[PDB]
Amino acid sequence: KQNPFVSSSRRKNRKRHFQAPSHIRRRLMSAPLSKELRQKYNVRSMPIRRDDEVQVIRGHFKGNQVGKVVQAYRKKFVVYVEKIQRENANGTNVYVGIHPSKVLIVKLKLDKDRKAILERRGKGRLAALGK
Amino acid sequence: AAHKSFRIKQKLAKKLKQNRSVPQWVRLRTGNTIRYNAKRRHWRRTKLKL
Amino acid sequence: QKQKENLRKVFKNKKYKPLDLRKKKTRAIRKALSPRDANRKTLKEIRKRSVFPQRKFAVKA
Amino acid sequence: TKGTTSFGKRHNKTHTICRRCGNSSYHLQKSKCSQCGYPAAKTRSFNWSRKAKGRKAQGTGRMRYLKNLRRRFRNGLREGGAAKKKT
Amino acid sequence: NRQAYAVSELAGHQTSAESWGTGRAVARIPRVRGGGTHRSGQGAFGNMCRGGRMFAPTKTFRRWHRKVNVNQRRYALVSAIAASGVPALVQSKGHVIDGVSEFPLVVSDEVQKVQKTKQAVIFLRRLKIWADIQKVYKSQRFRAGRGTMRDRRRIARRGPLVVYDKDEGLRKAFRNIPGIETINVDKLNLLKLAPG
Amino acid sequence: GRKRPVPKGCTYGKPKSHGVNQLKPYRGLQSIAEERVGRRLGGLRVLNSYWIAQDASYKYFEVILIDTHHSAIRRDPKINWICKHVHKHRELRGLTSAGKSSRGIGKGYRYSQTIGGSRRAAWKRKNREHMHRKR
RNA sequence: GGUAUGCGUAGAAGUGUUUGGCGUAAGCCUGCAUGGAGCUGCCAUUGGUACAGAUCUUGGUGGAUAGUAGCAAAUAAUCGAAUGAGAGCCUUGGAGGACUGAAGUGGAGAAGGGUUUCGUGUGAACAGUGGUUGAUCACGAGUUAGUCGGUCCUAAGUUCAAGGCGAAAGCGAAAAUUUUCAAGUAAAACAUAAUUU
RNA sequence: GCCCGUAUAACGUUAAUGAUUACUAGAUGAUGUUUCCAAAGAGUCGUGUUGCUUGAUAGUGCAGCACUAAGUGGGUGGUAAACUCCAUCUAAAACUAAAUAUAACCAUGAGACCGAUAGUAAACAAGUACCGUGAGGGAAAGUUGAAAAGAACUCUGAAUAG
RNA sequence: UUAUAUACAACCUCAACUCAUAUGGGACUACCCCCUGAAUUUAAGCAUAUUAAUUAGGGGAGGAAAAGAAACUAACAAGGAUUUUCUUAGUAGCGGCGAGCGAAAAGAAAACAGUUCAGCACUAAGUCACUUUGUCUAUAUGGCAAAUGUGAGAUGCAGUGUA
RNA sequence: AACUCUAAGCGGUGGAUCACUCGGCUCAUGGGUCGAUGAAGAACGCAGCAAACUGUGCGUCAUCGUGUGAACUGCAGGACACAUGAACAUCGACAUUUUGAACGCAUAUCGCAGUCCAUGCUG
RNA sequence: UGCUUGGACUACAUAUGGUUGAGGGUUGUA
Repeated sequence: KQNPFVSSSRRKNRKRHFQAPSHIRRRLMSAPLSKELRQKYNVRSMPIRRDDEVQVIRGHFKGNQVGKVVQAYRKKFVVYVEKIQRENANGTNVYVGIHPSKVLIVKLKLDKDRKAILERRGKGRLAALGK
Repeated sequence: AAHKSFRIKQKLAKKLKQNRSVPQWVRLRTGNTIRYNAKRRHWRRTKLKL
Repeated sequence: QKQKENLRKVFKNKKYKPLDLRKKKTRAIRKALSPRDANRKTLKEIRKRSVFPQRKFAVKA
Repeated sequence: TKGTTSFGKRHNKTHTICRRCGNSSYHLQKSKCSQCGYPAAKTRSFNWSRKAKGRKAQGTGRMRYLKNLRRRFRNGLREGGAAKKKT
Repeated sequence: NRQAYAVSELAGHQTSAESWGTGRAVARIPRVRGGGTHRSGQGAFGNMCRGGRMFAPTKTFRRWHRKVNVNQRRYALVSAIAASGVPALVQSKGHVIDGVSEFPLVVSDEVQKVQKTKQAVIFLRRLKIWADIQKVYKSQRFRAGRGTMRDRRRIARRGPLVVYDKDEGLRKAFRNIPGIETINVDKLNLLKLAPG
Repeated sequence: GRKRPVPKGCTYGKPKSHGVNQLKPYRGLQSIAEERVGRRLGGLRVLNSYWIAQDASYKYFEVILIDTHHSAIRRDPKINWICKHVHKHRELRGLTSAGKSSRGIGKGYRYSQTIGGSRRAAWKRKNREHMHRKR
């Protein structure tokens, strides 16, 4: 658009999203926070975590549910939820994957590191409210 | 046979230890393209010579 | 590491340095005229850089 | 004389594996590697087999130190300095 | 601004066909050499084949730009200015104008100093053409081809133009509305004015 | 002279190309006699040359080599010019006394090709067609 | 590139068609049935632009035959028992007929093969017929040395120290000329002594 | 406006602009005038002549051979030869960042390009399966749906099956 | 110091060293550099021409390479280092005067940067490099003196001086 | 009903059409990076269940520091030694079997040495 | 001493010193 050093080509901007590396995915598996949580810290977006709480909004079930997560299958661009299950005819269920950009965060774990990411996101939007 | 040499004893393990089939679970990766092998040696339909 | 780090402190303060401890950088700037030693300007070229210096003016009306 | 009556009389190996090679090319008797040049001190290459060069060219596999060089000189050949924690 | 494109002057001719040929009632096209490997012959080297060169292809010096004249250019510029006004045929090539108050419209020079363009659609909404550019948001679409792999996704009908005399913030302000593509006076490049 | 290496009854192709037993080389001996130092001596550069004498079975020159990394010669900067990397082995690349003169170098109009860089880098310069951006 | 407030998961491209129609004709328009994500009309331009053909390239597939051609050299196999979903075999083990004839279809060695040798387990291609065993796979093990031998010696010969020549690579080469180009030798001053090409 | 991004920009690290201080190294001119000395590249120039080669022709240069230089000289002035001059340069010594070349190698974007019989020989476990002993020749093969939810269990056969 | 009868000291050519201490063949190649130099083709055939001072050609470099500070031009109301582009120009001549080849100062544009050697007179080797011992520090084949410890250096080192 | 002729339905061999493309080639701006301290290419040895491609070198699918800040995953099993870093990428630390330009004489032979200390047994 | 087990070593062309030098080469002091 203005700076020539970022492309737009269809191979090129799928080059660096499918076959991007295996820690940059956590920079890409983000989900929207809850609307009430947009006032405690007033930041839009955050990446999900492997033992946090996230909520379906736009999937098969449309969502009214609290739920934890077993793991973040970062090859498969996806995140499980420990109530969405479906069995085979054999009687064995798994967690049908639901991508981060269709789900909603309600509760994080605020550890020592995970608090420090909030303050890094703290003033950065608020600095852009000055102009 | 029977008067080989210490290349052709060690060369002949590598053209022996490569004569298994597919690893017998690894067709459950992501994007499994491996049905059965490319280098797969019989010994009368395929020669060695290199 | 301490088997390495003890060597290079006691192999300080010599010339004819250990081979495996001699700054493995490149090829095309090791063996060609070291840069403290390849700016050694000559006498009849440091007298024409003494008394008529570059003066930072603007020749304009 | 050449139909099939010479296919049982061709057993003696007359092209063994050479040292810095892997491709059977050393002609035992004349002691000369064919694809390269074992007793010659030069990878005998040519400017008319463009396709074959694409198998013995700079960048056909390992390139151990060459790969390292690319990165080292991109940082500025910074050596002996080690990093520090970020502040 | 045509770019270059070519098939790379080798291609097909990584080869050594020479003609195991005529006759054993397989055709004349020269034939790939030794084999064991589904390449004896199976035919390189000849433009009706599988792998062989396609017909004598684009040697990448062509008359690939074209050169114009100095007088016909501005004669085509002055025959675009005079297609701004006489406002009949600028309704008959799109651009619905049923609220604009002057043709050819000339605005006050105060509006060169607008800052945030949300305050500048207010300028256009108070020039009765914001419902015109609402035609453009309809017609953004997808290219017919083969647009959608070589990145040219699609476009829409370029809407209104606004010449600024001397820039203040406008070129950095207007650029976001789909269609408005502005200009300094002293350039007046052609095909921003009269597209196609 | 120099006899052309084809065996025993000479070249095929054309009668523009038969004659052997009088064919003459191009680079003079005073620039061959520095290749026959520069490769047998793997260590040193080449500076100039001068003849001494001549008799019928050799002409035979001298070579004034220069050392390259005697730790004196880095700090001797009136002859510092030759131990940059681009001047080493100046017997092949033709920038000794005779090897300069061998390739046809000066200016002007007894030398007018060679002018396009070196020598017959003329005869890749002038046949270089400029199919423009805008003709 | 311009354009039609262009249709598009309330079915867009091609695919069929015993729905219907327009042209002189190339070609469209249209209905139904698949199908699952993108497409055309006017007017400016234009590129590697429409195929029955080239003893045309490549990939399916016919008739003959999809059961015809022929699987005919090496004397020649046989009843009964197994087991097997199922046996002219091979797969066995019971008989007992004849071959190979000791310059064998027999026992072990070379070159070349490269895991075939062995047990265990077996479904389909593999064994120009079958298949319960196989030189196929599956799955396991399996090659021990002071004396056997490579290793030392040298044979025709590779021309393979730098005397030489060649623009360089290198030389379809009895390199016999190359300060000492000596292996040295328990040795002695004062090139250790006649010695080694 | 779901998400990174992209937009102006802030954050941060490294250089990069050195006022001064120190140490080290050197320097008085140009200026006109005439007094005294103005030294200059030696088998090379150049002619003959042979042989490639040139736009170069009674010669372009580059070469092997024979020759063998002069000091107010040597070349050079596109017709050879003296002969009169004139003009302009001073042979055989030596170095320098630039504006120029880039199918390489390394990170980078771009469009009137191709859509798996096309495009690099290969979109993928293509210089691999593979044949020739060799030099080397080199093909075939991309695209289940949103999710693997891959078809439990029952019946039949000895089974994959149905 | 040599009837070829001894020492020692130099010199001169010249060795040998598991001495010290250090430099180089190689990989790639598009571009570049000095090399060697062919052929179908065109002339309706072909032999000088052409393909071409060209593909292998391989020995050499680099982020530049070579050139470059004129033994040039031009002959004019003069110009003035080297390289690439536009034009000079498909014109001048070379040509089986066949096919076909083929430049050039001069005109304008980018960039611009000029100067050490040799050799009179330059007029106390006033030179240079190792060594060891410290100064000063630094991943320096390093900066200051010294013993003036060597040796190189008059068969000439240095300063000033150059078409 | 056999059979042969002909349309369509329908099943069947087939992979063409159209769509889709973690790729190709072309276009152009950027930067100097090639070894005697061991390059380039190969041979092998690799790991829990592993042939490859890719990664490496007895520290062998990764490696000190660094950065960012919780996983790779078919599965078992270890982690959560995030909180004093998962796993990545960066990458300066250290490492670099085997062979080349073979820096021992030397290769269809893992063969023959030679010097010197160290380290075990002769003794 | 000899064995086996580690290491370091031990190319050639070659430049400037270092050491020991070789010469009816050239003199000099005897």
